[PDB]
Amino acid sequence: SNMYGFGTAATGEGSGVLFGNPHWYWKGPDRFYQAQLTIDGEANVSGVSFLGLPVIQIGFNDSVAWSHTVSTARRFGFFQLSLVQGEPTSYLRDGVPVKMKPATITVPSRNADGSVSDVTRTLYHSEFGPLVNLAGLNPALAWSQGTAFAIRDINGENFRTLRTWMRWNQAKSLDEFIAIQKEEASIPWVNTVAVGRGSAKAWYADIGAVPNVSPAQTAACTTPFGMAVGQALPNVPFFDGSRSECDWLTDADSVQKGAVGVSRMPSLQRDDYVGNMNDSYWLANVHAPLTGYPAIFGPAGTSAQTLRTRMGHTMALERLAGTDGYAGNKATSAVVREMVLGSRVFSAERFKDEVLDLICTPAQWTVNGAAVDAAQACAVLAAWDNRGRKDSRGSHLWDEFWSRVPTASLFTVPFSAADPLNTPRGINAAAADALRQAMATAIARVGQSGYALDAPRGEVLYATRGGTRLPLYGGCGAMGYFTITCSENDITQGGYSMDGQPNASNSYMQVVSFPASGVQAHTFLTFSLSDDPASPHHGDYTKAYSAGQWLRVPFTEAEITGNADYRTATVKELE
Amino acid sequence: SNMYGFGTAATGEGSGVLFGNPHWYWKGPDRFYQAQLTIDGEANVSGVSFLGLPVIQIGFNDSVAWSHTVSTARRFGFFQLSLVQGEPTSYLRDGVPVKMKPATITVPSRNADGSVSDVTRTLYHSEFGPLVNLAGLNPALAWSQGTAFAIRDINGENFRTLRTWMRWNQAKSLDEFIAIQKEEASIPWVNTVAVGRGSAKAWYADIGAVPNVSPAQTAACTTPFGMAVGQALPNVPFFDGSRSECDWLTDADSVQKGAVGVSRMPSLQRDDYVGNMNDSYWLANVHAPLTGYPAIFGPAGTSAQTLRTRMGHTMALERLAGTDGYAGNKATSAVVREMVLGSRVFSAERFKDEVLDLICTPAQWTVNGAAVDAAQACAVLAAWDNRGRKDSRGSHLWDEFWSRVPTASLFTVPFSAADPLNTPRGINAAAADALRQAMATAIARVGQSGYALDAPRGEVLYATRGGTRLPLYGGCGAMGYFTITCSENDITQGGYSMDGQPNASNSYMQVVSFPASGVQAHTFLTFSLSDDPASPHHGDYTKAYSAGQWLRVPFTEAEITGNADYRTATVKELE
Amino acid sequence: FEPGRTRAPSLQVG
Amino acid sequence: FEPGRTRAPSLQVGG
Amino acid sequence: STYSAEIRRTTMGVPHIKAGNWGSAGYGFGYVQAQDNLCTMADSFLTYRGERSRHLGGSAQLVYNSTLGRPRNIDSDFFHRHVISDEAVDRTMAAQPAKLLQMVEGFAAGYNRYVREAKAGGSAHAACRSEAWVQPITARDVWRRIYAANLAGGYSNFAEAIANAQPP
Amino acid sequence: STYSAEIRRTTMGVPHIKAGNWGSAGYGFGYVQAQDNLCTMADSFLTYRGERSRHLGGSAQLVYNSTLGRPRNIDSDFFHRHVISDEAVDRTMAAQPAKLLQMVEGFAAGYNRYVREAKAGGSAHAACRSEAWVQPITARDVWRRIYAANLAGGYSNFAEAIANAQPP
Ligand SMILES: O=C(O)Cc1ccccc1
Ligand SMILES: O=C(O)Cc1ccccc1
Repeated sequence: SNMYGFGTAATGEGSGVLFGNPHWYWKGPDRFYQAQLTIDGEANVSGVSFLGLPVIQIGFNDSVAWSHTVSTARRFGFFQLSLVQGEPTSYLRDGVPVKMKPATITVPSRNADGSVSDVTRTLYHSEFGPLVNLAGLNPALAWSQGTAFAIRDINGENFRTLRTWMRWNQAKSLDEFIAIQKEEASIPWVNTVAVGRGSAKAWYADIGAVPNVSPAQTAACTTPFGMAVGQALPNVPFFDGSRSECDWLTDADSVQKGAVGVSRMPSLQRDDYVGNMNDSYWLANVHAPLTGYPAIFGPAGTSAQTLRTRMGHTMALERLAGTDGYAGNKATSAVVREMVLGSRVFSAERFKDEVLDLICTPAQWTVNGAAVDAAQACAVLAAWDNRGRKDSRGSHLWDEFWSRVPTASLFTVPFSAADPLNTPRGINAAAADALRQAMATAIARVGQSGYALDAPRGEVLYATRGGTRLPLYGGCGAMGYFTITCSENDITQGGYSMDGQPNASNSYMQVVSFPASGVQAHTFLTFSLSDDPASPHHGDYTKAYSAGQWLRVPFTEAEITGNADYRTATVKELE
Repeated sequence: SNMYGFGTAATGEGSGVLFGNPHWYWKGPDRFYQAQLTIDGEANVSGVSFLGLPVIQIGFNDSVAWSHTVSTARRFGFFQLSLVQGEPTSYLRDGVPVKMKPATITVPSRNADGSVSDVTRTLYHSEFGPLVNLAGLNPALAWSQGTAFAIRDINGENFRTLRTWMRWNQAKSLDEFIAIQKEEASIPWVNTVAVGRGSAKAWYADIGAVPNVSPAQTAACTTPFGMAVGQALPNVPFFDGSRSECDWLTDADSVQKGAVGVSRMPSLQRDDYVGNMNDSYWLANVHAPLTGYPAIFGPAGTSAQTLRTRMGHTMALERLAGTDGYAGNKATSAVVREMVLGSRVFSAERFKDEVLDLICTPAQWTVNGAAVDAAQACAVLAAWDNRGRKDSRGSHLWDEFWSRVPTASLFTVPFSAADPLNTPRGINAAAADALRQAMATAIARVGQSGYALDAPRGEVLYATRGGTRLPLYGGCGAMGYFTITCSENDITQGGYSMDGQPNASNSYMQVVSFPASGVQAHTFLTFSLSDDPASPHHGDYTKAYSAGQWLRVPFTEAEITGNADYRTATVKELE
Repeated sequence: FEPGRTRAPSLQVG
Repeated sequence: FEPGRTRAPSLQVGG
Repeated sequence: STYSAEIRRTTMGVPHIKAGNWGSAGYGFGYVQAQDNLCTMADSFLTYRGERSRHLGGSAQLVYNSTLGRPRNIDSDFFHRHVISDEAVDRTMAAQPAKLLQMVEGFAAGYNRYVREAKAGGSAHAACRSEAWVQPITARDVWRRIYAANLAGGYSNFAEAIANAQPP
Repeated sequence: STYSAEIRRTTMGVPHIKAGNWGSAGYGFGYVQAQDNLCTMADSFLTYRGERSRHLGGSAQLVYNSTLGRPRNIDSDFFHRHVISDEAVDRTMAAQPAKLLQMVEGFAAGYNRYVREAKAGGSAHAACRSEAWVQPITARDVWRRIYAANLAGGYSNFAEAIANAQPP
């Protein structure tokens, strides 16, 4: 997921601009559903909910617009239980035995022959949360006579989340939005960015529900099992549940027991921009990095950022620098609408020429002892515009190549926290053999798919509606796309079809601003509103997305009633 | 898989006719490859091997033709081990400690990021065979301080299988073929049927390598876990490996230790026919049922046969009664070639009229509280020819329906061993609601697929080659097809495409006879010889199969050199 | 031992 | 404990 | 005392629900979501109630990917019944403001209204409209789904592992 | 001595190998099988040798369905190394007639000849011809594949279970 909040200095208008771009499911019940709710004297809000949720989770009203991205902050931990021996369904706490609480559950299950069998299991809870089978994580982690494991999710006891989005749906300013976020400290697993009418600064926060452990606890309470799997579960507290001093802590300003207090969770307001593309809070704005917050929120300088994070902040900086090829140097709603679909590929922009210089002369190779003719791959890539637009040619060769390049010792300029957008970089001449291996395989895979090496991307990457393959643009985060359209289909099985259950991709998108006349929002719901192939709303929006045609979504009563497709009907029944 | 051997009472000629029809993989290294090997003075054999095998496994020579189908006889068992105190990698044999044999194995493994690292495990053998983790079968079955489990496959010690096929490749008569089968007792997990030049009798056997346990041992040696899991592992001996009295037994005429002796394995010779379609040896010929062989071979008179077995014996009887619509009443090569592709559907032949009479008047239903209009489904199915030929209309609606009908309480006339082709039968009027639910689902699924209820089967079931969808015929065993073309693709994902990794389907087919002038064989290799889409032999045989045009495969030197496509070349090198 | 935790394997070769 | 027996689960929600 | 919602649809079918109170707003919103996505939603309420296996078989995977991933139905059903117990639902609902309790009651009623219409006839949701698992739901079932969304960062990732925790 | 085989191909590409001895028949048969199916075969030799993970990742599944089913590469590798050990290969080979050992040596040599040809050039097997896992094999490797086919009714069905059997 990506989001930006541009402040008034960045937009040059009297209002900021909010860009919401969750990358999310195209099918299933967690997919988004776009709607407006107008509740007399109470709320008037528009945006999306997951199917089955009743309040708007990403959206806007007349006063504030906001979005979310999944946060790096861990939200769960494990507790290693020391068992009362001979009684493996009890565990010790400071030397006193505690019974696990059993639940005998019967599930009816339909058989091949039509009959129904009951399936019965007794499952358990500890004071921390449910027991969990960790033998799959490592066989040494079985529930034995001596040891079991429980998982605690901070959100299992957080009953505040829906109420928080409800209050945001109602909020009449960004100040109020901020106050609600702080009062509730409930946001369960995402960052938030918001822009408000009449506010100069955009808001970023990872203020929500987060386990609270101290560095001294992590050192004292992590069990030897915990240390041995800690690298598989980075920042997840894996603690000795037999010791009460290893319970999650509570701060004087914690809203929930065991959770991080409000003043120790990261946020930032900026006149220019904030953004997030799923790395930690560190670079909400690259000019003003955030540091010093609890380790569980993720690294703030020890780790290189993803290619998508590098691409997303590069796009913001180049817009405000006026060096991205769009007119002017302000992040206006109109320019943001274009920039976020522009499908630049960071890995190609930064590394393609160096890779081609290093491996394309000569263009006939010996790879694993076999003759490989790379002349067409080299020429097609040299000519390619480094974008995944519908008409871009050879972009899918780059996808098959870059995704296969080994990363160890690939770069000669290592990550530097002083420049996390431009490092690491510098393709290592010593990688030449490995890069040719990766390119030979790419060439072979594109060959097997039946597409030409220089096929336009919209023939490779598409969504079928009504029997017609609508051409798409964008790509996968691993290549350094910001515009995400990321198929789970192997290219050799009919190309990058978006028709199955694709990887997290562009879903609900909104660009929202607050001109003097009233909030204005431009939206997409890329997969369309309805899952029913017979509905006119199964493919209409997707046809618009393929065309790059943002929908101006009506908001005021006059806009709704004046809409060219307006229909109304009233549903009523006795409560 | 299916096979028939017709003897001379059925052919009315001086030799029998063999039909081999393994249903098997269309991709992968177990798939068949058709070839002839002529080794001067030693062998001249034609047929198929799995890729990577060097002798013919199913085929013919100038004197005998044979085929195989997977046998119901279990080929393995488990041994539950009683572990030596304090040494969970030792087990007790009649109270004496025996150490398991360790192997510490290191496998190099490529990572996410393209680096390679070592993975090391120490794994174990017992005197029975390798240790096996049975926790996935049921959690109580874990390797604990007191108990472990080993698996014994009698083929683990059977080094005779390849040489038995080699000897069969060289055999000069059906008599010799039989003697080889009995002398080697090595066939590892298949039935065998064969026919010979100049022999009146066709041969059926399940004579090969099979674990040898007595009823007394099954009663006394099966441990409590063995009892508890036995229903998931029918007829698999699950024995106490701490007692030497539970070791598999050796008969006086056992070729291999722990295997069933030659005279206690089923075989049958008939002048009319033998056949098998994957049920046990019982009904190799319906007029002369075989009984009294070891339990491990499977049921002989107490289990209903599958619909495909009922269909395959029905086809043989009706050929010999002259009541199936083909010419005369003999199973000659020419008639057998047409009969085995005829794509009759047993479930529809036997039950479609009873179903439609029960559910189709009225054809406006209430199904789970919902109005359902079944009038077009009823009318399409009534008009349908009960076949899965390329032009058959509605056959896919039948597949989507029958595969969903609850078989518990479906039939009112149970299985009778005295009428095994025609029982169970009698659609139960109490199943009407359940049948309407299945039909409503089937209508919904065909609706989601894009095909009309009355689409010709050739548009739904197809193999694509060179961009063209070649229409196919046949279907899945579950509906009582004999002619198997059984896609793993859901109909709603583009129909019954055969282009992925279909379920076991028609693959190498041979119809082999021995007229005076020499053996004659007509064949298919349905998916074509080569897995490379560039090859002219990736799709040529598939186009012939779609057309039903059997290949007359040349076999004599004059036939090979006289073939319209003949090319030759020599490959030679040192050593 | 609980039958509500048995997972039958595949046993038909092919 | 054998580190190489470890199989990490998928911790990124939506990922 | 009646739910009443005015449903206005514009380009791309986006619904703009207008109502005089929260329960009625829930009523219109549950109705439009079901009208457009009944097959996905009806399948989902089997998930959250732990009733997939009854209808679809225990060894089949979830139909749709989501924050739960696609475990086997039997394990998903154990996970939801154990973690989203009636006790968890009681505690969740006991913490809520009356307006949201009313909204969710209305949402279940709106969804149910649409199920009645789809069972009665129509060319819509032909893929599932006659299935047994297209059925009315309760406000508790919607709280099940709401609580489920909370757990994406933690419990949801260990659904099978929680369903299979057993002492030796 | 020299392997020498005559390859005659007829309609549908069916090859009829003619040779004066068993080693030479194996040479011609290994050659034509590779010539038509190199990609499936080269992938399969990784399976029987326990070398899939090195090239394709331990966590990826087998590419093709077969009697082995599609376990993860790492588990398959361990299964094949443990069960189709060098001893099992030694014992298998010690039990064979000279003519069959000669045939299987010819077969390896004929497969390897085709590997040399694919590495040098040509429009065939574009999908895999330049990959590292296309590589010569030995007679012992062919014996591993031959023994693997014997195991379909027993050990093949429990490959992951055998690979993961470990004391507590
Ligand atoms: O935040 C995301 O990246 C995905 C998501 C965002 C907000 C709410 C649900 C899902
Ligand atoms: O026999 C079968 O049904 C399948 C099969 C594959 C290979 C050899 C013999 C049989």
